[PDB]
Amino acid sequence: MRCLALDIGGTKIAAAIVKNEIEQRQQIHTPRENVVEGMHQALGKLLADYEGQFDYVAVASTGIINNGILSALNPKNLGGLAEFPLKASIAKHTDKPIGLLNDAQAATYAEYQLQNFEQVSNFVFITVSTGVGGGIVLNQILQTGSRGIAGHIGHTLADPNGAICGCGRRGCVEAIASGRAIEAVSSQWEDPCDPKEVFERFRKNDEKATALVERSAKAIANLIADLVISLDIQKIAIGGSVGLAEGYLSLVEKYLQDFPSIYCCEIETAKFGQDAGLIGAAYWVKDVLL
Amino acid sequence: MRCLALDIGGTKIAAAIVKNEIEQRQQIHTPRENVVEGMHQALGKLLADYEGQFDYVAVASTGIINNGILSALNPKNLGGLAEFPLKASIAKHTDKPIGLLNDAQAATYAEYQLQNFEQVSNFVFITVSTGVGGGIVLNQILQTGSRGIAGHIGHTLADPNGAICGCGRRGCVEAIASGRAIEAVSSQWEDPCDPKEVFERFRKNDEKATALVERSAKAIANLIADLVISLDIQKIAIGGSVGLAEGYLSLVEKYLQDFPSIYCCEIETAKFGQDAGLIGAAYWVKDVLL
Ligand SMILES: Nc1ncnc2c1ncn2[C@@H]1O[C@H](COP(=O)(O)OP(=O)(O)O)[C@@H](O)[C@H]1O
Ligand SMILES: Nc1ncnc2c1ncn2[C@@H]1O[C@H](COP(=O)(O)OP(=O)(O)O)[C@@H](O)[C@H]1O
Ligand SMILES: CC(=O)N[C@H]1[C@@H](O)[C@H](O)[C@@H](COP(=O)(O)O)O[C@@H]1O
Ligand SMILES: CC(=O)N[C@H]1[C@@H](O)[C@H](O)[C@@H](COP(=O)(O)O)O[C@@H]1O
Ligand SMILES: [Zn+2]
Ligand SMILES: [Zn+2]
Repeated sequence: MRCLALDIGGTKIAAAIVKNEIEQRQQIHTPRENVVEGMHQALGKLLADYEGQFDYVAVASTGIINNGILSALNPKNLGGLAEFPLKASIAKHTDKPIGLLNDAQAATYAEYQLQNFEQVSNFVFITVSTGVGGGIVLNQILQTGSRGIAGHIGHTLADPNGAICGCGRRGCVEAIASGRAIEAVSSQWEDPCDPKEVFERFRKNDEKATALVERSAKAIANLIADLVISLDIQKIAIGGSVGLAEGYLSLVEKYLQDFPSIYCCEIETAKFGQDAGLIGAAYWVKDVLL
Repeated sequence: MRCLALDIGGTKIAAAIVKNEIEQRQQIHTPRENVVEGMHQALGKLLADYEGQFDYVAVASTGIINNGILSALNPKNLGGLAEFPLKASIAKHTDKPIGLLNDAQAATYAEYQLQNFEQVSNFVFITVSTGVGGGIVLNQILQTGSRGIAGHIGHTLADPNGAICGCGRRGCVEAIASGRAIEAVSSQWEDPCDPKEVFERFRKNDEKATALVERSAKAIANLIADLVISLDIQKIAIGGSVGLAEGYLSLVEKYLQDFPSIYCCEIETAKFGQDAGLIGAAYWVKDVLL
């Protein structure tokens, strides 16, 4: 009835109790150097700050999540960490059941619970956050796949002539549209800035920042097209701090109406924010303990 | 128990009885001019050549198939035909039940019946034929989607700087890897030839034909990668006359091993050939009459 939720990410490693709402939120510095020891200690402190306060642990986590292990498809999103015994480290601190699930899959399970269930049977949530991640609901069932890969739509093809992605594959969507991909360009400018800063020189109509935010949305627009015509998607919410940025969804919708109408789809802002992973894992774990 | 199967395509409009094997095959000229009248008359003749010989009709057909209508996503694959009352025209000639299904979805349902069902739960068949088509089995269930679009993987993104596709979208996989896409290049040569001819100047190591068959496989290789990492696919058979061409699958497998191993997948030749659509529709219709 009472859940300890963790949203492990590249930037955000959240934690919260989910009674039926979020409460007692925390938000640690997801470590970017000495990360193997750093994540053991963070999982230790957070597990201590809540002992006896929960009946199960629900972990939404960046990376492929499979038999308790976190395999980082893109190690650049984890300070270099290729792998991590996620469930084990957590079990060193509590006896309660522990469910684990990719972070984007957890959000898509959250956002899907706000949808008219027989108007919308195929659904996709797209986070444009640190990287680019997704989860795929088909016939109301969240897809995870036999290895927990299903949903890793940020490493589908964006441009066969584009940047090498941190995963080793050329031209991924993540390598072109992600917060990381934006920052790789905006740091090397004569007038450097971080992603949030790119979004405001964008609104002031700086050529450079607009060309860069457009490159990202046009790629996300193409991702949605691929999704619509491959799986017959009926609605797409997009989350993440770049996705939820102001004026971005409009730029996606704009680039999406260059496509034959058949590729179009209803797109909405994620209605759960930085708390979609927590809430998703909390409900998704609970519903596969029944 | 006795089925009249039709495989409607861009080049091939087949027909056959499926008792439990194919028999009495036919193979008409899929008309490329005056096609609306042409397809009514072909559906008339074939329905007459078999009256009383079947208990139901099963139609595998190129195009989105939805409430009896064939909507051509790419009208160039149908001699211009944007739409066709497929089921209606067939009902003008028999009282028996009539099931309809996209052609690539029908093949993927065939080929999937030859698979170890709990070694392989996510499966994809890719036809590299006139165009590029697919069907997606997830958790042993063939995906069609609420509008029969699911599987139209030939109109996912291949190159955002490539040819406009006959569907209206820039850079589709079909526009780069299909038999049509090959022929559009090999006709305009100083020494023109058809696709089959491209595959033999290829084997004799003609620069031009190799550059062209490589462009197609490298794109199919990228499609498989997208499929593996999006949906956690476990095996992929590829059919169609370009797919089944000799030395092509090897070129796909070759370009696929440039990818991080996580993107790799077991790939096999389709083991049903020009009869996968017929057999697929025949079994798939029968199993959704129970
Ligand atoms: N308010 C914001 N506006 C635009 N970009 C942001 C904003 N906040 C964070 N970002 C960028 O988004 C990325 C982090 O996304 P976020 O969802 O917060 O992290 P996580 O991947 O852990 O879920 C970073 O690249 C960051 O620069
Ligand atoms: N033996 C072959 N070898 C190479 N290419 C072929 C061969 N036969 C047909 N093609 C080409 O494949 C395309 C037709 O594929 P096919 O599966 O026969 O038709 P359909 O789309 O109706 O199922 C055409 O472009 C044709 O040029
Ligand atoms: C470590 C890793 O390879 N993660 C991949 C996904 O599994 C993840 O869901 C996505 C978004 O995660 P986020 O950006 O941290 O929110 O980023 C990456 O593509
Ligand atoms: C008319 C039309 O838009 N058809 C599309 C698909 O539905 C079809 O399955 C695929 C392969 O069909 P084939 O090449 O005729 O075998 O080609 C096209 O992309
Ligand atoms: Zn990648
Ligand atoms: Zn197309």
